Parts: sequence; C-alpha cells; structure tokens
Amino acid sequence: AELTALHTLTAQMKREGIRRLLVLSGEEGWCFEHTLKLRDALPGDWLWISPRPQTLLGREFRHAVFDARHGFDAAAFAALSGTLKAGSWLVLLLPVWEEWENQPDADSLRWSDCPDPIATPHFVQHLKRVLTADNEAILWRQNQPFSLAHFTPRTDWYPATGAPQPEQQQLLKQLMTMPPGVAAVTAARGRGKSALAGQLISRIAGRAIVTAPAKASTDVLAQFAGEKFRFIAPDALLASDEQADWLVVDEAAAIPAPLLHQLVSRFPRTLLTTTVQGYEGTGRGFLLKFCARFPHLHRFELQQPIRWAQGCPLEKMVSEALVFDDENFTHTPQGNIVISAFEQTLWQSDPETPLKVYQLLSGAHYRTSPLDLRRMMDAPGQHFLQAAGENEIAGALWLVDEGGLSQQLSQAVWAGFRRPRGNLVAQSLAAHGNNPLAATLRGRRVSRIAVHPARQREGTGRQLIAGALQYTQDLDYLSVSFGYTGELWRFWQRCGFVLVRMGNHREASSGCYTAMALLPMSDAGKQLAEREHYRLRRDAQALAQWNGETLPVDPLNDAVLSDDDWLELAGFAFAHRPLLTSLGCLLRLLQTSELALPALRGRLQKNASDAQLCTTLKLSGRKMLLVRQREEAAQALFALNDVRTERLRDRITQWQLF
Ligand SMILES: CC(=O)SCCNC(=O)CCNC(=O)[C@H](O)C(C)(C)COP(=O)(O)OP(=O)(O)OC[C@H]1O[C@@H](n2cnc3c(N)ncnc32)[C@H](O)[C@@H]1OP(=O)(O)O
Ligand SMILES: Nc1ncnc2c1ncn2[C@@H]1O[C@H](COP(=O)(O)OP(=O)(O)O)[C@@H](O)[C@H]1O
Repeated sequence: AELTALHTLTAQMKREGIRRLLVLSGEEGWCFEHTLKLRDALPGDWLWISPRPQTLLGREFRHAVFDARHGFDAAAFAALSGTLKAGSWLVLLLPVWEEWENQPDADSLRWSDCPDPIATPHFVQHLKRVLTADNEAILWRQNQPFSLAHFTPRTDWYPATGAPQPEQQQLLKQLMTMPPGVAAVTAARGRGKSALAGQLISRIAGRAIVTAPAKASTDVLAQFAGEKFRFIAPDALLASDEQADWLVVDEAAAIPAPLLHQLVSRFPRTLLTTTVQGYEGTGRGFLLKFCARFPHLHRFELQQPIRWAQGCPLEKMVSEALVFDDENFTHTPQGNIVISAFEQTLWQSDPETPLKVYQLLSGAHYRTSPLDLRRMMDAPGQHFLQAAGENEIAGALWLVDEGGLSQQLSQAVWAGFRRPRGNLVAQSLAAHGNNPLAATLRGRRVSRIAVHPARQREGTGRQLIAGALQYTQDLDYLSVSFGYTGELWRFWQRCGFVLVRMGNHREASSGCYTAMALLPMSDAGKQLAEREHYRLRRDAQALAQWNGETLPVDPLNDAVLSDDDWLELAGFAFAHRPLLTSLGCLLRLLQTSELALPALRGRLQKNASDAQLCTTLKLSGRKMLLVRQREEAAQALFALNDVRTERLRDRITQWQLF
C-alpha cells in the first residue's frame, strides 16, 4: 500500500534528479522494523550512519539511514546528505515525537562541555518547524495516520558525464583567456569547484601546481587533472623553488593569508576555490574580507549542484535545519545601530532574532559548522548581544560563562596536575599565568564577535563590548582568545582589553600565535590583568626571540628573579608547568645560575633540537628530555637557595588532587 506508493515516488525522484527526507519517529523497535521493510522494497546501498567516539571519500550511495534515536550529530547528518545519489532517500530515525525535545542527546557530549548528555529542545523545536512548514519531507510517525503526499513533478534531470557542465565550461573559458592574475571560484559544496580546477589543469598547455591546507579530498581534483596532477603542501611549496604556469589552490581560505599572498606572487596565474558555508565551509562575510586582500581579484561563482537538481528538497531541508543560508551579507543594514542583549531562551519564543544573529556570526568566521549552532542553541552559559539596524542585524556578540573553579582545582590546573574542559580562558589564566587562583575568578569569554562588513569601522564592534559591560554584573572580567595580528589586537586594545598572554604555537589555519586579553571589571580581575601584563612585559624579549615576532608591549629586560619567578620555576621543576609557559623565567634562571644545565641551555640558549639533545644527553626521547629539564631546574634552584626551594616544592607538591 504505503511501500508501493513509496516505490513509485522513488522512480519519480530519481527521474527528477532529486533526493528526499523520510522521517521515522516512534519506538526504537518500530523504527528499525521500518528500515528493514524500506530497504528490501527500495533496493540500494542503504549506508547506515550512527554515533560513537568515513565514507565521504569520493563515495556516493543510493539510499541511507541516519540513526538519531539517541543523538543527533548535525555535521554527520549534513555530510551524509551531500553524498546521496539522485533518487535517494535519507531515512532519519528519531525518538518518539512527543518525547524528542526532552530526550538527552548522546552527541551533545562533543560540544556541550558538560559531563553527561543534555537535552537540546531549542534544536528540536527548530527541526520540527522546518520539518512541518511544508510537505517536502515525509513524516512517518508511529500510531499516526500515514499517507504519502503527491508532489507536482519537475523536469527530467540527467547526470554529468565527465565533460564540464555549462557553468563549468563557461568559467573554464574565462579562466583560460584572463591575463596574468588571480581568480577565485566560490560556491556551496557539490557545485563542481574541485573538478573545475582539475578540468582547468587538464586543458592548459602548461604545468600547474596544486596546494591545499589539509589535503582536503584533492581526489576529485586529481581525477579531472589526470596525469597532470602535482601536489605540494603549502609550506613545502613556499620553501621550494618550483614553478608552474598556474598555481591552483582549493579551500584557499583555510590557508594562512600571509603564506598564500606570498605563494601567489610567484605564479603568473592563480586559481582559488573555497566552499561557502555548510559543514566545514567558510563564511561569506569572511570570504569578502579574504578576497579583498587580493587586488584585482577576479571573482567567479558556481550555482548549479552537479550530482542533483537545483531545488532538491533534501538539500533545502538540511540548509534550513542547520542554517546554511547567508543572503544577509547581500543587503546593507540601514540607519542608527541599536544595541540590546538577549538570552538563549529567545530561541523558544522568538527564534528569528537568534537565527539572524547566528547567520552573521557564522558568516563572519573562516569555518562554518553546525556544531556552533548546536552550541548556541542548547549549551548552557551562552549569552548574546546584538547590534540592529532598521531591518537587519549589523553586529552580534556571543559570550560564554567561565571560571568559578574551586581554589583546589585552580591550583591543580596551575600546576598542570589536572586539565578538564570548558572554561578555556579561565583555566588558561591559571595554567599559563602566575596566579594559582586565577581560575577561581568569574568572567565571560568572547566566543565570537561580528559586525556586518558594510557596517564595520563605525564603532558598533566597540559598542557591542560596551553593551556586554552594561548589561551584566557580578563578574571579574571579560576575556578573549584570538589569533594575533596588530589590527585585531588594536581593536581589542580600544575596547579596553589588556594583553596577558602570547602563545608559542602558530594556529594551523590562520598561521597566527594565540593571544589572550582581559577587560577587568573587579579589583581582583584588574589585578590579575595588570599582574599578568607586567609578567608578559618581562617575558617579551624571550617570547619575541622564540616566536620570531615582537610582542606589542614595552619590554622589561630586567633579568632578576622575582618571587613570582620562583613560584613558576618551582611549578616547572616539581610539577607540570609546560616548558614554553616557563620560557621567560627559565631564561632568567639560566642567566643567573652557574650550573651547566645542558638540556635547558641547549634548548633555550643554543637552538639545539629535542632529538639532538636526547642523543648528546643519551635520553630515550622527548618525555625523558622534559623530565631531565625539570630536574635541571630543580638543581639550579637548590644551588641558589636550598630552603626556599624545599618550601616551594612542599607547597606545590600538595596541590596534586587524588
Ligand atoms: C574569538 C574571537 O571572537 S576573535 C576576533 C574575530 N571576529 C572578526 O574576525 C570578524 C572580522 N571582523 C569584523 O567583523 C571586525 O573588523 C571586528 C570585530 C573585528 C570589529 O568591529 P568594527 O565595527 O569594525 O569595530 P569598531 O569600529 O567598533 O573598532 C572600534 C575601535 O577599534 C579600532 N579598529 C576597528 N577595526 C579595526 C581594524 N580592522 N584594524 C585596526 N584598528 C581597528 C577603531 O577605529 C576604534 O578605535 P578609535 O576610537 O581610535 O577609532
Ligand atoms: N563535469 C563533471 N562531470 C562528471 N562528474 C563531475 C563533474 N563535475 C563534478 N563532478 C562530480 O560531482 C561532484 C562534485 O564534486 P566537487 O567538484 O569537488 O564540487 P565541490 O568542489 O563544490 O565540493 C563530485 O563527485 C565530482 O567528482
């Protein structure tokens, strides 16, 4: 009856070149029996995808089941959908419809920073609205009437052979006739960007070098490039002297801009591709700023999906359910900007405002992912501020609660004896700062801040921050962790932030060291910030030398061990403070100490590598090298002042909980 009509609709769907969503909501057993009946009725691959701690290689599947009876992994869901052949069904399993909203989500663990699964009602609420706003999705609920609807047909659709499709062929012509320069092809996932690049390398008379951040499937690109495919990771290409007629970079947005701008000037012609939004995509707002960095950039777009018809209701559902649409970056917010704050409860009563805020926040980031949406919707401790124009959002601020850790735990974190999650900056203040009680303080971290690109540099970004200060109290500080650049820091400095830390680990994506800053609000917060800033000024010279980048603070070259220094050195010597976190102090210890300290001196003063040190000192590896460095620090301290060292060791030793 129902299966027979379902078999007929499938032929139509396959003929129309679309995919569709079939929801099975009911008891687990009931749901499963229906997947059994559905597969033998509609033969196909029926890939099953379910949750726990890939096949999206170039694989395509006919029909699939997504098991969300106990957890909903949004990214996986989105990834699966874009892998289904035309005529495919996406069979989504969900818990009893009336119990869906309050049922814990096993997946929530990956993004809630909670110890146990939490319900995610706002997300479910949103899903139900998309799900029942039209009839495109087939909703099959247990003990509820079921009647396959009848859809007005759409034109016959035909798959791609291998020859470039119309939009590709046209882009291919402009690419092959443009004078020397840079071209960027932007588009939603599945529009044939990687194939276009391969088709290009395949058809030019000259050589071409391709590069990419991680080698994101470069497979499709290689397939169309054929024997002419030549890949070189970004950093090894900058270092090499290799040349080519064309430089082809897909997912160029995920590559550090300074490296990219340098690589491009080496090649007469460059093709940049980047997928916009969706799972693991990049924000449209971010893209605007990215392209702006290439003068005389030729921007091109691709709109037609290649493995399904433009209009597929499955793609529309996923885009709506996960908020991948970004048309707002097209319109310019008008008039006076008005700042206001709101809480996560607004999802339930007025979802359009947090929806629009997410659009802007998501569109301004270099990476887009439904993990963020899940977090904003149901994780606890999230708070928002918005900057509204007459009929559109001009800016938004996303804050998250942090700190309030017990004295005992903070100390444990400081010593590095314990490192649980959540409280990113709070814990970092302790683990990388001088105050073992830094994590007991309360504040809110700036998770994301974004201003519409047509409304930047008018003060809305600073007014957003002013609003956060305005609408909240009983907080020790506002904090922010960001990839460092002089421009971005200057913005935070304006907003009143105080730099308290500069990392030593360049972010793979941005290529920047991570900086941390604080906008203090209580006398305790003010002291943490000044104290930490003073410490950074004493470590500036050592940091700049190690990082290869000067820090923007007045350096204090006073090499004299302080009480502050002794505490940290003891933490390094008798606990688990990281070597680099103790860089400034260790260097000051080494300047005063008369001891050989080969492991510390070799690494910090003579540019020896870990491998070389291990061989010269005959250690088994990095682990023992570090243990030896801690023992050397202890010796140096004892050789300077035995009793002070013993008291410090005794004190920090006890901070180990359990
Ligand atoms: C994790 C964290 O969220 S990290 C940081 C990331 N978010 C951003 O990547 C998105 C990209 N950028 C934007 O959307 C922006 O340019 C924002 C957040 C960084 C700033 O907002 P804007 O509205 O342009 O800020 P605003 O105009 O209020 O800047 C105000 C103060 O900062 C200065 N400033 C602002 N932008 C910049 C910039 N790009 N370079 C240098 N200085 C700047 C100011 O002019 C002003 O001080 P002033 O009174 O002397 O003029
Ligand atoms: N002209 C074409 N002919 C045949 N298959 C194609 C063609 N263009 C793209 N494809 C295939 O369709 C899909 C789109 O891949 P892709 O080009 O990498 O789009 P995107 O870069 O936006 O993710 C892949 O499975 C690819 O192999």
